[PDB]
Amino acid sequence: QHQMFDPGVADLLDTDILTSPSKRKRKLKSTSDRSELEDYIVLENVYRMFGITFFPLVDPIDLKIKDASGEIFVDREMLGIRLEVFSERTSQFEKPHYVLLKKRIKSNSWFLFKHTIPSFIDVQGIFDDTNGGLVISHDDAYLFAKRVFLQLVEVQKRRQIFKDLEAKKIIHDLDLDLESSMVSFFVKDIKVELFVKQNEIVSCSILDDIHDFSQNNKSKWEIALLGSLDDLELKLNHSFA
Amino acid sequence: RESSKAAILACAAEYIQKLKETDEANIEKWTLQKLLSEQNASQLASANEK
Amino acid sequence: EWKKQRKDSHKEVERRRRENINTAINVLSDLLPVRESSKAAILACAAEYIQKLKETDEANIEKWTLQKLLSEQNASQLASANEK
Amino acid sequence: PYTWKFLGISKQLSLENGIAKLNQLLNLEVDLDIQTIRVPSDPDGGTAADEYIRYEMRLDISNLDEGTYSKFIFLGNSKMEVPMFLCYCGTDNRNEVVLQWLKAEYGVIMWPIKFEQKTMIKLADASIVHVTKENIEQITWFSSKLYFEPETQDKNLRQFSIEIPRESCEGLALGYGNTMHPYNDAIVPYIYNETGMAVERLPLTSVILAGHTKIMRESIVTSTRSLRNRVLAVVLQSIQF
Amino acid sequence: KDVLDVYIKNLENQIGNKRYFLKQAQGAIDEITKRSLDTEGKPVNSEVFTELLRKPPIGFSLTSNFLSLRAQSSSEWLSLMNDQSVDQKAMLLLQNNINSDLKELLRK
Amino acid sequence: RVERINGLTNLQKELVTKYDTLPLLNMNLRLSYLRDHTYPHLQVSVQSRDRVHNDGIEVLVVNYKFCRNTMNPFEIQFKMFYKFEDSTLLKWEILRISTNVRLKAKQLLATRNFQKCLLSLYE
Amino acid sequence: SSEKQWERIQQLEKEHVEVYRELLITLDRLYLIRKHNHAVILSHTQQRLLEIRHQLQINLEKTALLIRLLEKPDNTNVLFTKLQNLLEESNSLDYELLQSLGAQSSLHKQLIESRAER
Amino acid sequence: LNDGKEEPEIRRLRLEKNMIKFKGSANGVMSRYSSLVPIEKVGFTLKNEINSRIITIKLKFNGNDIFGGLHELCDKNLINIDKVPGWLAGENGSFSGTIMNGDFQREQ
DNA sequence: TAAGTCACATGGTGCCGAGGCCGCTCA
DNA sequence: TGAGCGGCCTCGGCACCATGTGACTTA
Repeated sequence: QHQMFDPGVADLLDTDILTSPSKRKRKLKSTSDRSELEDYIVLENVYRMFGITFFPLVDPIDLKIKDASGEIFVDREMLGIRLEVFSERTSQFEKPHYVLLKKRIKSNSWFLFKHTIPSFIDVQGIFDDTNGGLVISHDDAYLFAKRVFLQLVEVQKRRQIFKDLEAKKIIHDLDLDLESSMVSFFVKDIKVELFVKQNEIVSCSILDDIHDFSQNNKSKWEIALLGSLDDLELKLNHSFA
Repeated sequence: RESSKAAILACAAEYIQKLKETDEANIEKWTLQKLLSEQNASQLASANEK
Repeated sequence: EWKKQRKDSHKEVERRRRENINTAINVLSDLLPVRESSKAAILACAAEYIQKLKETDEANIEKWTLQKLLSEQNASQLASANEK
Repeated sequence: PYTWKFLGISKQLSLENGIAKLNQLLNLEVDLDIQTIRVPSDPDGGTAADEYIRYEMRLDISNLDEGTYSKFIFLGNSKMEVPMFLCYCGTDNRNEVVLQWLKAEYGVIMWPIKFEQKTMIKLADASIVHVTKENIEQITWFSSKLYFEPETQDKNLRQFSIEIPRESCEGLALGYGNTMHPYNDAIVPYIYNETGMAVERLPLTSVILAGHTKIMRESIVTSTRSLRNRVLAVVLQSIQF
Repeated sequence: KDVLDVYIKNLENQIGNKRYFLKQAQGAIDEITKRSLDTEGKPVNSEVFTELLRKPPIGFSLTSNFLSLRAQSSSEWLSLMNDQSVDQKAMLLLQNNINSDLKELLRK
Repeated sequence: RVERINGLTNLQKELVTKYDTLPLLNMNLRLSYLRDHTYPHLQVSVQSRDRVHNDGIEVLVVNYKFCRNTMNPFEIQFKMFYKFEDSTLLKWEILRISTNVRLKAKQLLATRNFQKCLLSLYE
Repeated sequence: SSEKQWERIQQLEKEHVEVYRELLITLDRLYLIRKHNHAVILSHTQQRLLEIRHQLQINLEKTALLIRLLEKPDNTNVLFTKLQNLLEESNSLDYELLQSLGAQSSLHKQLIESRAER
Repeated sequence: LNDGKEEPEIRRLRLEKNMIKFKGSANGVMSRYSSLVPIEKVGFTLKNEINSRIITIKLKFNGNDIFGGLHELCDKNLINIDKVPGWLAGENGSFSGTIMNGDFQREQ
């Protein structure tokens, strides 16, 4: 036994810390609380599997003390939402888009403070369209969140369909813009370029000209190629053979 | 119309504030009158419902 | 000098006048809806806002007359329906 | 636009005697003026030993600009560690002859005066309080402009200014209360509370009062032909040991 | 880097144990101070201090910190002392020159 | 003073040591948000998060009980297979559907991308 | 990230030696007070011997697990290489100290004779 | 405003605090003061209402990187990082505007 | 005659493209 | 040793507010 202390002073010194680590750990600050936090994290991931979630947020500037006893209260309440779209092609969750709403000081209504959504999705116009401008309840915030998450779903689904068309080797090398709307690809050598709106092709253009290729059949193909994206894939694989 | 530009700008500010105050007063008075008319219409509509 | 002291006093008077003009411009910009920087922009926006407030007052007068007509029509029609 | 260069003096030199030697050396009569001012007339600024001795030496030839109007202002108090400083405007080459004569006649040690940040704030406080012939003090409000030139790596932030209008300055002063040092008590704490900047720590190169004066770290330039008593007094307490 | 991390954990464990022993020791000494109303210190018996003199990874920490800041302090002592010494050489060159000047002035 | 904050930190203690723009780590507050504000009237429940650590795959079974119509709420039960690192959903299957929503959910769940399925069921 | 580890273990060892020294001092004064009633007015000649026994315990422990690590050269642990780095920087500057001290003392003698001459 | 050789662990934490406030990340988006986008000129016009008086403060900036320089000034304890507002910290960067009621609206 | 309003003409701060020399700088 | 890019930097033209003084009016 390593008796570190003199016997004259070991009586008033608590030596039991070295024997029991639990005594030290309870004299600093468990495993059941770890279990409940563990289940809480799993449940939060289950909720975030939905795609549209609300998370609490505090701006550090809006932290002030009430000076009664030192209770730090948030001055302007914030609300941040995240939009996790599920990319089925990679079977992965894409990186979240965060929209943060702060309360107006004088009107008690959320306003579009910060957002991480690109400019081809008019998040300010969607937010102003939600409940005719001002939003108060969490229902209006969720409605704005759903309205912009539908745009995220639209761009991700369109990019997924075109990337799957590339992966099946049906079309040759293609170019995608940021929202996957203005595209161009080769089926055999014909440069088919498309302007596509939400899950529906509204414009088509066949560009490459072959001496055997005609123009009335080209116009008929352009009219036939319009419609839905799945219909475009089916009819393009049909006309390929 | 004033002579000095400072008085012109001060009277412009006072005119803007007076226009805002008159608009607010007219809105409040018309809101009260519309509330009275809506109360009468609602009570007669409840009588029609019965 | 006497004339130098007179020039200094007139200089101070002109400086006070210019500061009063700038203060009035800043007050008028504080009453403005949208925030402007230059003096000419502040004056043009103030003229536009005064004309807009005049149009708003006339439009509100017309709107109130139309609202009174609608309320009179609704009251008379509801009374007629009650009698019927 | 009369720049005042400031120099301290190691001894309390008496100017009403021996100035005839300067008149003989310069071949011209100077207009020495003697005044006994009491600058901290406010009760909170001191009620005893407030008297100063103000000398206004003037190389008077003609009055058209500072080429013949390089004034000299001396201030002194015998109850201080350092008893005297001078400040002189203009750009005449006779001024350094006057300084050399002052040294070689009185045996004084003269060094240039540099103002700190709090010294510059106190000087901006002093340069608005104006004494009236009715023996009252008037605070004339000027639209100040604090002007900084920080030194950062890669010259990231070369300079930045803080412009404060006149009516905002008097609004801050009235918000703080009845005080006779507006910049040090109301303006600077408001700047620190709002923007987080401690301007007594930041490198402050000049504060500019529009139409009246713009003091710098080494010089004070004033539109007014003279320098008021409060500025001279604050400079005198600035160089104390 | 895992061995460095676990040794960091071991040394912070030892530091926390020593902080515990400090806290208990100072609580005991403060309790004895409270129970002793005598403000004036009693003269210490030599025999008690004699009996104290007969009775009783730390040293790695001791030698590491000691040698490291010892080398650092010696290096900066060279810096300051060499600046002071070259200042002394310059001052002595000037002083010997003006000493020769005053000697010549005395002779003349 | 240096303080360590975790998922079980008090709200006041978190606001004491808040100088970043990251979301609050008070996990009770996070789940209170998730339960009361973004998805009210939904009694979610997880009961088995067992793992096959040899493959590094997590098996999760959750029950979604959409209790907005409290008289006859319809409930569903999923089974997810995680990847637990380089997160890929290799397989998901529907363990049990309540019979009063079974046909509409049978037409909806035939397609993949179960995030759309959960959002569509809640909507 | 190794430099972060060395910096971290540096302030940890600084706090370690500080807390051990003050812990030893508090333990010995606790023994002194618990054997006595309130005898805390011990003279300088006794506090110095307390400091002496502290110093010899410190350097005895340093040598004691200096025996433990330097007896068999493993040449694989990085603490071993830390010991040779610390030693080779400790013993490097020893001669230059006395050389500079002697040179500056000769300078001081030159100051003395120049002052006497002046 | 009241306050030397502070502990190197908590000094690293306050450096990390300034880094977080001015660049968003603890390690930054990666000398080290260089922001994601250097900004040359910004001018903010902060307006408050102190007892029914509109009090405007016009802060103008100039340099090669405004917010990197402000971060360096915050590291030198010249600007309080606990009181530096959002718009000064680099939020809505390269936009100059008026801060009324705590909300930043850009100029036109 | 002291004070005020006025446009007027000059002072001045900030800004930027052009271009030059410098300042290493590297083969 | 020799070409060579980059921060510096000043010229100066432009843009805008700032400014001091005479002319003129008010009391």
